[PDB]
Amino acid sequence: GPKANQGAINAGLRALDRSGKPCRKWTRGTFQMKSFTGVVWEIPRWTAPPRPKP
Amino acid sequence: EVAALVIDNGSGMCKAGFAGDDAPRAVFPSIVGRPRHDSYVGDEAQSKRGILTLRYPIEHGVVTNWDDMEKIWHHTFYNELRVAPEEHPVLLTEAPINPKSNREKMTQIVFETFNAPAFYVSIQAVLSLYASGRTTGIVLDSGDGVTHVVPIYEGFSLPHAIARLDMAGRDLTDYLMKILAERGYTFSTTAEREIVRDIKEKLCYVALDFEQEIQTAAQSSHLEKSYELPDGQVITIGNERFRAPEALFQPSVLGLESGGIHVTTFNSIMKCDVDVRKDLYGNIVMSGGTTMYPGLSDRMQKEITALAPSSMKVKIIAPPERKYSVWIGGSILASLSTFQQMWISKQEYDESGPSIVHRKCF
Amino acid sequence: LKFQSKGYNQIYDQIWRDLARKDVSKVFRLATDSYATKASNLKKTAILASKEAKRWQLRTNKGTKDLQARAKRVMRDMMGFWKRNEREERDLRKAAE
Amino acid sequence: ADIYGGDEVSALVLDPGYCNTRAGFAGEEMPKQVIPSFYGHVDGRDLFGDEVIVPRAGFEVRNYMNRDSMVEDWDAATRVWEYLLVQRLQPPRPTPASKNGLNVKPLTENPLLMTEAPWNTPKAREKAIEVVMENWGTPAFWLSRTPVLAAFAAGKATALVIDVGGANTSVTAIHDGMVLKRSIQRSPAAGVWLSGQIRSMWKSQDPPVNVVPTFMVENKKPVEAGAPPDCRLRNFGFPIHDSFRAFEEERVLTEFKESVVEVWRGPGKYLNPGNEDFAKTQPGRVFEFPDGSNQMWREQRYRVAEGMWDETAAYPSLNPDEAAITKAQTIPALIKAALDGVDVDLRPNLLGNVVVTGSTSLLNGFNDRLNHELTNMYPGLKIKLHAAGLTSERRFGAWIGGSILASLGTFHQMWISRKEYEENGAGIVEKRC
Amino acid sequence: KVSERVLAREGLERTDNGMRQTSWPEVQPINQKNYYTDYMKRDDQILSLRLQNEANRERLVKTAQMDPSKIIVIHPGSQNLRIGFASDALPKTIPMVLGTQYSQTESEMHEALPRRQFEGRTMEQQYGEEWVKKYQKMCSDLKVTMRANKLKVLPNSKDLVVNFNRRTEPEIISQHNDPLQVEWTNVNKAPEDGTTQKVFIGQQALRIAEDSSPKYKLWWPIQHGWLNEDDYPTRAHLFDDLEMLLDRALRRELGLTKKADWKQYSCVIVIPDLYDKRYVELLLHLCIEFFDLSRVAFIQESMAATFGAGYTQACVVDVGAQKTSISCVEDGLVIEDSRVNLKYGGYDVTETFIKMMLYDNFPYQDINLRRRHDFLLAEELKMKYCTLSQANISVQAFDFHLRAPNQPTRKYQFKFYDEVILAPMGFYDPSIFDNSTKLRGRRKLIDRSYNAYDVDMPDDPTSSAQLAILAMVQPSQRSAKEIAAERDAVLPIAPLDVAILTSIQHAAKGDEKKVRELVGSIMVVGGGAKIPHFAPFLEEKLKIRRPDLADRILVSRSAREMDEQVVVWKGASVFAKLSTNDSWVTNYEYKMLGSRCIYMKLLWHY
DNA sequence: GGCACCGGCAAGGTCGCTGTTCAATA
DNA sequence: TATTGAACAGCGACCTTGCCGGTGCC
Ligand SMILES: Nc1ncnc2c1ncn2[C@@H]1O[C@H](COP(=O)(O)OP(=O)(O)OP(=O)(O)O)[C@@H](O)[C@H]1O
Ligand SMILES: Nc1ncnc2c1ncn2[C@@H]1O[C@H](COP(=O)(O)OP(=O)(O)OP(=O)(O)O)[C@@H](O)[C@H]1O
Ligand SMILES: Nc1ncnc2c1ncn2[C@@H]1O[C@H](COP(=O)(O)OP(=O)(O)OP(=O)(O)O)[C@@H](O)[C@H]1O
Ligand SMILES: [Mg+2]
Ligand SMILES: [Mg+2]
Ligand SMILES: [Mg+2]
Repeated sequence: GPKANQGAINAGLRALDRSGKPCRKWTRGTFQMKSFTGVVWEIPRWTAPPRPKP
Repeated sequence: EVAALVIDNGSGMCKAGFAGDDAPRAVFPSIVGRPRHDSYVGDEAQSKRGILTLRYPIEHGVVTNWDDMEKIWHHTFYNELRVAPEEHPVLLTEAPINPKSNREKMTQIVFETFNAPAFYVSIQAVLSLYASGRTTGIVLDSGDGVTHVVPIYEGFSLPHAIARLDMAGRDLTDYLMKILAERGYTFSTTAEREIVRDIKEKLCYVALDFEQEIQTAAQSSHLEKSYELPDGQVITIGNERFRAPEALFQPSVLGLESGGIHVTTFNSIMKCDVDVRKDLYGNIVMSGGTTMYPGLSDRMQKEITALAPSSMKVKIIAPPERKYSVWIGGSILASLSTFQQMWISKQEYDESGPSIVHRKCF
Repeated sequence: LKFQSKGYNQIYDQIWRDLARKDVSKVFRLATDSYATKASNLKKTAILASKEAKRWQLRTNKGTKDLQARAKRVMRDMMGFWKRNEREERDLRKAAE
Repeated sequence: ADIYGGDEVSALVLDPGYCNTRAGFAGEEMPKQVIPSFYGHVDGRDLFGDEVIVPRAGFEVRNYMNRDSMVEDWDAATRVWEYLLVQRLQPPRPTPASKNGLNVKPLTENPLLMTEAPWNTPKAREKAIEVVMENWGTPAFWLSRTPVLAAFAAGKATALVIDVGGANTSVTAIHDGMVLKRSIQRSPAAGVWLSGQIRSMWKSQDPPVNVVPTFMVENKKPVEAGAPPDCRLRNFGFPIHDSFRAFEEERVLTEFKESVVEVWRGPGKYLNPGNEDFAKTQPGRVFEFPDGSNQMWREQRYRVAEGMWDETAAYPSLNPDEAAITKAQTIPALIKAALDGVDVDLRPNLLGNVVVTGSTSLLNGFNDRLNHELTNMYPGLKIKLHAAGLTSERRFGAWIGGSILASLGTFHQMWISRKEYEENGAGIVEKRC
Repeated sequence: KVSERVLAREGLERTDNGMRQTSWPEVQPINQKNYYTDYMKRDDQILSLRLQNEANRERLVKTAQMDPSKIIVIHPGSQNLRIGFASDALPKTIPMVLGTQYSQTESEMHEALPRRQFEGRTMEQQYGEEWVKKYQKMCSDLKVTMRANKLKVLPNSKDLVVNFNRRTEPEIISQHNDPLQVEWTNVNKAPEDGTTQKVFIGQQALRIAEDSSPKYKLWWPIQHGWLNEDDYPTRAHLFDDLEMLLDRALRRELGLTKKADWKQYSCVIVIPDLYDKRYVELLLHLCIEFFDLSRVAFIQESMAATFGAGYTQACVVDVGAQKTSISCVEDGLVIEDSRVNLKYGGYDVTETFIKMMLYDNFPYQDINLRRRHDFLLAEELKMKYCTLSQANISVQAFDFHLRAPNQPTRKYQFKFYDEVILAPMGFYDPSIFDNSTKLRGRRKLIDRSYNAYDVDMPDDPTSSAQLAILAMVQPSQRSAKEIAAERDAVLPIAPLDVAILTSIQHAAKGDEKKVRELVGSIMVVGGGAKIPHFAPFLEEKLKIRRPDLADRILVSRSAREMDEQVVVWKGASVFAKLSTNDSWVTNYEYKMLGSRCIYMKLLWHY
């Protein structure tokens, strides 16, 4: 049947992390932007904690 | 392997079901009840209203309280559909020109709260067009809380041309309470308002010629339908039947400055590129619960023909399923093989945060 | 005094020169191609989805044979109903006034 | 870092103009919201949007822009830009729970880029930032001239922009993304003037042609070319204001412009001896008024447009106090004077990169005639005409340029910071050109 | 000359802000080669079928361990509605008319029927030249036929009748000498059957007097087998009338007086073989939105006729009041291309019978079938005397009583001779029927049905046999909309014999064996067929048209000793009761998907 | 020489159309 | 024993893409 078909067509379905771990969590944080005259100002920006690897 | 879930959430009734099916499994009021001095959703919240304050988390088509909205999705997956979202991709519908920030917040919630593996946000008017079987047209979409007119050409909606008539199915219920109070009844409390909503759905209709109707209503016996309340008392309603829907065509009748749905349609077509207009007149599509009154198709055919040039051919498309067209179109879209290339995967969300919805759900 | 030194003129000018010659140029190509792609995706998708929406109404050989079978099922059931009601001698009417 | 997502900077981009005002976010091919600059006024409150302009007792139609394409009504400007940038593009606050019938500063995250006409004066520029920094709590601000953004919307760093707007026709040379000041040339011979030509021409056919705007007809029946109209009119319990009828007639004039009027594109001016005589012999164009009244138009369809190319052709102004257009206000004179504002070595480069903009440039034949006139007045040079836009939809050119500008990474160093403003106040004349 | 160290000390420094070169969206193309779709691929996914699987499974569980008294069977009609429970022997029959207060009666709004120019050049203009010549030729043909059939004819006959009729003059009796006492409806009296509005239906509507203190008008929502748009100001008013009539039939004939209880009942609705899809989708909506019945099911009149009979295969000729229809049924379907639908029936025989006698100086020249007592008189006279039996014809004398409202009863003697056979015989030359206004208003309020996705394509049924009969009246690149509009402009009319053979040839589709089975299987139904010797006469007319079939032709009236009016109803009741019928649209389906679920559920291609 | 528009072509699977064979009914 | 509901096998029509190529800009 078509949903079982291997190769390129179903590359999305086989990639699903069904019943997997929690995704990382996002918070509205703040980023510092600098003008060409050196002045600093703040924009709200999405942020999340890093993803380490030993 | 399991199908994606399709969620069509609105100002009145939320609808939910499986991609591929031709109708939703769950249809329930978008009401959240809280104890005033635990929480409850849908018919359960209406059944025990005495110990609760009720709110709607969606107002004029747009989510306005997220803490309450998340209780509706929780109820939808675990109490209505009986499925765990972490097994399924999700399709959410979205109002025409709702704010950017809302797309980010609904994205945030279905990943971080419900762990769904992949998801997509979709413009309600475009889905309702797919469900009518065409690529190009203008959708008059009219729900409980808002009415929109949306031109779409080759499957792309035209944001600059969208015109929002901010009056809809609740206003026509309130207006019908008001004019029934003038006939000597009384319907002031919520327990009566839910009766008056049912009275629209059974008895109201759109006049073909309002002047002829409101003149001949003086003599007509046939017009005066009777209806039995829960208390067994019988009301009778007469010219109230068509005066209530007429407010779509004359928003002065319920006291606001706006064009009626025929004029807002016409104006929205006329804001489009000159070459496209001939195609839009040939493809006027009706969507949403408020478009369900008998006669509305005909009055829209007439009223837009009166505004358009004599050389145009004007066509109203109003398919029988139109109350759920927005959900049906989502079912179609989520059940094509190509949907797999469209959706945001949880792996993209992890990489990109909620802003990914601006890149992919274009 | 601010915003009038020869250096301020130079930096402002240089920013806008690079911005116009390099960045505007690349982003215009990307914007136009991106739009073309987006419009194509939506055209394709609208075509598939609109076909599917109508597909249920198209007649088929298989659907026609199933429907002929349902009609024949009911027709034999009706004949069996008349076998039973004949073999048990169904009566009907009295018309006194 | 790796703590941030796909998010960068969500600029708002705002483009006021005499006929229409445009707003939306950067990084999109079109503005989300476009409304008539003509606001409504009733019972002491202002009303916005083409869905709201409707017949009511005492309804008066007003515009916050003057025909210099500049703001002349900053109080109304404030309310119109609050309606766009706040009420239609931000999350709504919810109703109180008691009111719903069940129970018995705004812009702090979006910088604003705003569009000015190129002759907009220092005091008007100052008041634009003063309004913004007081009213909405915006983080940072930028103001830029329509010619620059039209050039960016065609992908050109150096260009000659011809910009045939509503209240004004403009020509300007853009080089390395900045306007060459000496080159700026401006003229009334534009979309609004062209409506005056059309009205004059209608009031001077053999039977006079009367325009009755869409709202005054309830119902109509089709009738033959040149026949008397067949319709029945609305009647109102109040006087319709002259201002309202004048705005609701403008839609009918816009249909005639977009679908009947044609620039004479042929060899030489329309009044040259053979051209006018030939034009009367051609197949015409059909048109209908909201009245149902129908007619075929032949030689007039050229003459209403021809006036902006040759002043000799123009009909008498229907307003008797309006000044008639001079030679120096015709499109060829503007172009010739504009280029004579610029160094001779730079002219071939500009002429190779002509960018056309504004809805009056969408007249049938306008690009043809502009190509011919440029050819005959600058022989021996390559002429090439570009539209401003990412799409066939060419109406929003100067907005689109802002949406591209506000999306470039190198641009964000430019915004005048809330802090940078509150320390200085008059920074915007200097830290912007 | 420029330098970075000066700019650093001035506080000027060009900066990327850590941003990407551009934040314009970059879009990847979708790939569609060999795409597939899961939309409505399985019965599990289609709501109408999901619900049926659940219902079947529940009934199997109930077997491991529905009631006909809760099923209502409705069959609408241009004069009569049959309604009853599926439990029952027989339906109750009531006239499908609704009576209400109004400013003017039927009689006061229109010209008299049968149509006459009361001012004009003698009888020839008064009745119309062609009509009078038709009548003359038919009379001659009958005399020739009787003589050829070796039966007596008096050389003069009309002159014995006409001179009696025009000289008789009526007699008045009722104050003193005992008549049948008619009883006019007491319109002032309140309804007892559970409602406030003083509307009337059925026989109690027809017996409202022409003058009463509140003035009353009668409305018929069905005529000639279709929705009666000619008589109605607006669509909404017509839907409200059909709803009021059926509502009052449930309360007044079935006795289902409490509106709350109706949600327990289910409904079988019979429809014609060539339905208007707007009429089907109206009847579904009445039964589910207004009456809120639990389930609705449909069956075609000819399909149902065979279920009443217990026939596997038949040709069903259905002679109504105003419609006549023919189709062939085999293997559990009406054969889609066989369907024929002619716009005449037993009412036209009544009008024509009155009009023929009027021309022959019938005493009551003031008669006008829009007046209620006149209509009832004309129908009674029709049913008493109209006769296709050729042998019993003679000069005969009879009498009738005009019990007009609030006037002493007038008695008329009269004579007839051949009006009694020539008016019925109009089925074999329909040019004598007053077909002049049947087509008036036929798209006035309700449009032709179009496909829901492609609104320039008609979706009403079509049949080769019907188009063959249109071509027979009016010999017949444009759009399907324009072609349908041209066909709509011709009234379908043909001789009855020719219509049958035309139906059967398209049924067989060029196969003499299929013809030779169907032609031996003619089944006649419908009230218009109840005229004496109708079936033998129809057989004889086919035999003398097709010698190649003449020994095999067999025409049977009714089935299994039923009355010809009820066979269709009985059939629809058997379809209700039998176990295998999954054809029901449930209330929950129609609330969800409207008329879309009919296409999923019927036992034919809708 | 890189990259692009436009075109004819070879090719992949899903889908409906055609057909054989089987277990089961009565 | 004739007929049925169903699983299974086989084939062509169809839409869509990548490929090789002519012609062209830069
Ligand atoms: N048959 C009917 N006739 C008239 N009105 C109806 C009918 N059925 C439903 N409605 C009305 O439709 C409205 C609900 O429409 P819908 O479900 O489309 O609301 P919604 O989608 O939640 O609204 P929105 O999309 O605006 O948020 C209600 O006012 C309801 O009373
Ligand atoms: N399709 C069209 N063809 C020609 N003219 C048009 C068309 N559509 C609109 N117009 C006219 O062109 C003008 C449109 O406004 P436009 O965007 O060109 O100017 P603007 O930028 O709003 O005003 P400003 O003159 O201040 O720049 C109006 O005068 C309008 O009547
Ligand atoms: N005993 C009878 N003998 C002869 N004709 C009769 C008799 N009883 C009724 N009729 C005639 O039969 C006609 C047909 O009645 P029937 O109920 O079959 O028509 P209908 O189904 O109500 O209407 P339609 O024409 O739409 O089918 C009546 O209109 C009447 O003229
Ligand atoms: Mg909705
Ligand atoms: Mg402008
Ligand atoms: Mg009948």
